[PDB]
Amino acid sequence: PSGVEGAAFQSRLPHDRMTSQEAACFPDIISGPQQTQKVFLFIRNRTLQLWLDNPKIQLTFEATLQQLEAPYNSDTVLVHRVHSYLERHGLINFGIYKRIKPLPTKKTGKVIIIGSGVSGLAAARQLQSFGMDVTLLEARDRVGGRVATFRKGNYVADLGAMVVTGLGGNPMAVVSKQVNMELAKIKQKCPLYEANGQAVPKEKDEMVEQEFNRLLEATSYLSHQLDFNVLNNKPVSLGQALEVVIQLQEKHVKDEQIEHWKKIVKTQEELKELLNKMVNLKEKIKELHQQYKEASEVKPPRDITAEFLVKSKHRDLTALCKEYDELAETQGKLEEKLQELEANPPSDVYLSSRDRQILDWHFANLEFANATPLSTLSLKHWDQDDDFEFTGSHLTVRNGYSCVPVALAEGLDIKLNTAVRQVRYTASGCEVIAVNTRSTSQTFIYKCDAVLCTLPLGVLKQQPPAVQFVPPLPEWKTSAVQRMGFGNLNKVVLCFDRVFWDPSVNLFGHVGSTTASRGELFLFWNLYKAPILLALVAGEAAGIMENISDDVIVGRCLAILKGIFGSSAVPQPKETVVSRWRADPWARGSYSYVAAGSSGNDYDLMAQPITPGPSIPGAPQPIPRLFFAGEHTIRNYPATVHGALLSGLREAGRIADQFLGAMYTL
Amino acid sequence: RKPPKGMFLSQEDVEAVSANATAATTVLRQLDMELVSVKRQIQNIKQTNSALKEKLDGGIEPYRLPEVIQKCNARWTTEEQLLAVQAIRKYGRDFQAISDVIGNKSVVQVKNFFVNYRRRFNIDEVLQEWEAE
Ligand SMILES: CNC(=O)c1cccc([C@@H]2C[C@@H](O)N3c4cc(C)c(C)cc4N(C[C@H](O)[C@H](O)[C@H](O)COP(=O)(O)OP(=O)(O)OC[C@H]4O[C@@H](n5cnc6c(N)ncnc65)[C@H](O)[C@@H]4O)C4=NC(=O)NC(=O)[C@@]423)c1
Ligand SMILES: [K+]
Repeated sequence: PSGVEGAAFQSRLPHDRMTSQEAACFPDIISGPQQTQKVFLFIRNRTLQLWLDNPKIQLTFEATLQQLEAPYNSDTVLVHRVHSYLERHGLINFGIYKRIKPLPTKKTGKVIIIGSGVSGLAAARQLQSFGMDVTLLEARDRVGGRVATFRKGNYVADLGAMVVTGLGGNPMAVVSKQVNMELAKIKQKCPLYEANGQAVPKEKDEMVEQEFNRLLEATSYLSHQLDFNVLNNKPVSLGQALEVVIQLQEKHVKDEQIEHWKKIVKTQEELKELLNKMVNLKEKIKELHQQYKEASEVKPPRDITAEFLVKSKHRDLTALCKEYDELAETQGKLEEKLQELEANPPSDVYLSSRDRQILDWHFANLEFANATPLSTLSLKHWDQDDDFEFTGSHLTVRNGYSCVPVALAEGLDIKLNTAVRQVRYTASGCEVIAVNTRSTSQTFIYKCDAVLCTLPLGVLKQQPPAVQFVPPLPEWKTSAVQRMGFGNLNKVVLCFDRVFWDPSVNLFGHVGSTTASRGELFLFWNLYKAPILLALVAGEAAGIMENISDDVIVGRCLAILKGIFGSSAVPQPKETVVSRWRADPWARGSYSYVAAGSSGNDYDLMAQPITPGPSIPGAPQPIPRLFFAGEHTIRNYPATVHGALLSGLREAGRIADQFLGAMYTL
Repeated sequence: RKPPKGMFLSQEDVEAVSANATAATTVLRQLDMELVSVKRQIQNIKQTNSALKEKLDGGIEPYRLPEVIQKCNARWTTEEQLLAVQAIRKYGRDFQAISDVIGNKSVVQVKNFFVNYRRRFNIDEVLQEWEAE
């Protein structure tokens, strides 16, 4: 897409109709004449364009209206309304931009932000750019959250997010021109290798991949066409549905074999009846011949009954001699149809133990992408976010993805080694209580008009609580926290002194000997300048490999690598990092997933602010004071960095609408 | 609206493999064993039918008779007449057989015969008498 239309696409907006959000800010336009709606849409799309074509400077309202031309630059209130809506909700002037207008000397309202992961950071920058006093409370000794980057010497490798999922509609695209990230494209060529150590041949690889993709569409058919979404009063999972598809393919293989040999019997028996006829007929021909021989033994001249006896037996014998010939014409056909049928037997199996092991790798890849065993994914909804996928290639960050959060943190009041232990929210304001992570002795108190919680969903999920809410969160929010899934996914960074792999493949696989270990060290990445391989632990393996020591784990990695490349081309690694995200108490996992029995509606529940009851009974309903953001709160882009970042952008708009007023809705 | 091609997936199928926690394995065995069942029933009749093939060694070749290539005449020797009355007694109305016995008469003059010589050779009581068999 190109033009002002491409600006809307790159902002996840339809160019030709107004969104639900815009209907709420511009209800005059939307209920208005079809022409007015259209004028607005151009003004929006053009302002988006101006921001996107240069996101290293602020886009001022004045600067906006200069570059508009009539009839659009005639109504100045509409342009000022549209600009202020875009500015407020993080569609323009978000990220790391240079301020034409330096920001007010004195601020308004105080906001505490729990967590300095990307969602926290992105809100904090917005709020501070709106004139608010913002402070972030961060349990770790570093910003980034689940954007972790390992650095030692010239060695650089992400323990957290490492992939940008494509710049088409992606806000990280704006952040890419803003911060210098060496963004390097990912070659999708992935050569598999079995536990023996040798490559899977192309023929097999294409078979199994296409069976995998076919098995997936099969589950979708089951889901949306047969309403097979509850079994035994419990919601069906993806893994459940895959087994049921596979069993039915295995069943239909057996069904085909039975109907094949059932044709071979149906003809072996037509043959049996045919040969019993050619015995009982050859025995009549053996008898008639005798009788004709005797009758021709009566020496002429004969009387006429004896001559009739010869002529008659001769007729009768050539007649049975003809039935026997038609019965061996027919016999011949039946002996052929039995080399026909037993030369074309249907398929012997559905998948051999070898083919199921390569299929298990493609299932590990899927368990990796959703950071959870397929037995936990909701069959109905696990892919409810595929329609908002970004266009383009997937990319890595060659300098390490920590450079983004580190860059957002520039200019912000961040308290590190500050763990929130209690959040107190009442009608008059809020107080957050945090300890120091080093000596849990030193206690802190933070008074504010609003708290923005970006606590990871695994932290919210923790029992007994790591963080107490006062008053407790309502059932509708705690039940969303229980229903949602928080998965798990770990990395092994392998630091070598020489490249010994194919430098032209970014990634290559290793097939597990068994289903249960399908995710155990199943995939490798060569993403970086330096000699670093990076190794994934997905699925049920992820949670188990956290009770295994580094050296045992780095061992199984070298074994697998020796098998692929030969026992002498693999040096002992110089540096070795193993992540344990389920153990990390500021994470309790890697990211969220659409659990069976959950749905994307829970992701909106996670986003709704909390409003405390009145202090004085009979006092007017107060303002909301507790706000939520982070990857588990954005329905259309869960479990990603761009999704966190957007969730921070929106709460900042929401909080400012609440505490600075939204002048643009008149 | 329809499954991927090759995939097999019917509403009746899914329930049967979902009925309990072993239904899938149970159903896959009813067919492993239905397959053995047919498979050695195969080698049974395959081996009965190999017996019948031996009993037919040599076919029927010591038993064939050469071909009477005989031009078809039109007159009725008294010999040919008496052969006819006996074939009527043995074959009822199968005119092909009767024309094959007499050899030199075609199937039409056999019909012709049934009429011209009907009174004199008394063909009606003959046919009556053949139906009694
Ligand atoms: C269905 N999924 C896909 O479709 C998809 C699609 C494309 C790519 C990806 C990948 C998968 C992986 O390869 N990678 C990745 C890897 C790992 C290991 C992990 C762990 C994550 C990823 N993420 C996700 C991304 O990591 C995260 O979703 C965002 O980072 C969310 O961040 P946020 O919500 O802000 O929360 P934080 O946790 O960051 O911050 C909170 C702060 O709270 C602090 N805190 C806690 N407790 C307290 C307390 N008591 N007091 C004070 N502070 C406290 C804490 O210390 C922290 O600082 C990936 N996403 C990508 O896009 N690319 C990737 O590459 C991918 C998946
Ligand atoms: K592949």
